[PDB]
Amino acid sequence: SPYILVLYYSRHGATAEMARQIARGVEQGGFEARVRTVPAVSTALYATLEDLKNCAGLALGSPTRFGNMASPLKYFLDGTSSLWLTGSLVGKPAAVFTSTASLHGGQETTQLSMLLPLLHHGMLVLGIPYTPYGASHFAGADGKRSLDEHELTLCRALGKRLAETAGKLGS
Amino acid sequence: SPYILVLYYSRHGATAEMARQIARGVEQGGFEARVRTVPAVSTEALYATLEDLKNCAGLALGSPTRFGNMASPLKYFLDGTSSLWLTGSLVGKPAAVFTSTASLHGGQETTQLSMLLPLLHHGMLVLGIPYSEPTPYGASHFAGADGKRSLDEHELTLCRALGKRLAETAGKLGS
Ligand SMILES: [Mg+2]
Ligand SMILES: [Mg+2]
Repeated sequence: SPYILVLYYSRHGATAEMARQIARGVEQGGFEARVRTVPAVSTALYATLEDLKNCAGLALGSPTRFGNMASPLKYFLDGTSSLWLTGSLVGKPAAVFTSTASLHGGQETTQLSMLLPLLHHGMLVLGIPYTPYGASHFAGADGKRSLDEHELTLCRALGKRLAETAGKLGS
Repeated sequence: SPYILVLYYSRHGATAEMARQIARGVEQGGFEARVRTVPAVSTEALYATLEDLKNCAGLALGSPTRFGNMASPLKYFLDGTSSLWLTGSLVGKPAAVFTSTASLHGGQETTQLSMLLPLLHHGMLVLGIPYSEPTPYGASHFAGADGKRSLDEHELTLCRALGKRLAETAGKLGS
C-alpha cells in the first residue's frame, strides 16, 4: 500500500527506462512503486499533487537541460506551493536521476540543481553511497543507448535505498 | 549598436522592475539595453526572441525564486536555445543574474547559483556584484508576501550597479 513515487520527464525515453529500473529497486526494497510522468508545456500516467503528497518517498528524474531539469518537470514543481506551505513532503526521503546525450558533463550539477526544490520542501535527501548525488546515464548522441550494467545496477540500488529508508522511517 | 539583453520572467512585477533598473545601469555603462520577458506556459512588455539572445553582447537573466530554481516559463525559453548552443552564439559574452523572492525563508543565493549553470553551459563569462568597492552572485530583492514591496534604495542601487558592470565588461571585451 505505501509507495515510492517515481516522477520523471522524458523526451526520448532514457529517463523513462531509468524510472522503470528505479521502480524495480523500490520493489526489491519492499515497497510499491508509482511511476508517473508530466505533460509537455508550451506558450506513464501523469502525476497529480495527491500522488506527490501521499508518497512515502520520491525519485525525481529528468534529462539534463543546460544544467537544470527540463521545463515541463519544473512547471509541475512550480504548482506545489500548497504542499510547501503545509509541510506535505517534510521528512520524506528523496533522490534524483538524470540522463544526458552530451559527452561533456552536466549531470552532476543538474542533479545538484534538482536537490534544491527537494530541500525547499523539507525532504530528507539521499543519493548513491560509495555520482553520490543521484543516478546517471549516458544516452548516446541519439538518446537510445541502453543503460549499461553499472547504470542499471545503480538505478535499482537507488530505488531500493529510497524504499528501505522509507521503511525505516515508517517503523 | 551592441546591446545588453535583460531577459526575465515576472509573475507579480518585482523582477520586471529590477529588469528596468538593471537596464538603467546598462545605460550608465555606455551600452544600449533591450529588456524582454517570456510568455507564461501551461500543459497541452515585449517577449524575447532567440534572435534577441543570439545577437546580444551580454545578458542579465532574472526570475522570481521558485523552489530554489528559476521559474518554469524562463526555463522553457532557455530549453529552446540548443541551436544557439551549437553555433556558440553566447560564448565569451558576459552574464549575470537577478532574483526576487516573496518569502523570508531564503533561497535567493542558491537560486542565483542554479541560474548560472545554463549560462556556463553556453560558455558565458559569469559575473556578480563585487562588494569590495566603496549576494556576490547577482542582484536580490525581497518582494513581500503579496510580491508588491517596492525595491528600496539599496536594492535599486545594486540593480543599477550590476547593469553598469555588465555593460562595462562587454565594453572592455569589445575593445
Ligand atoms: Mg523506524
Ligand atoms: Mg578590450
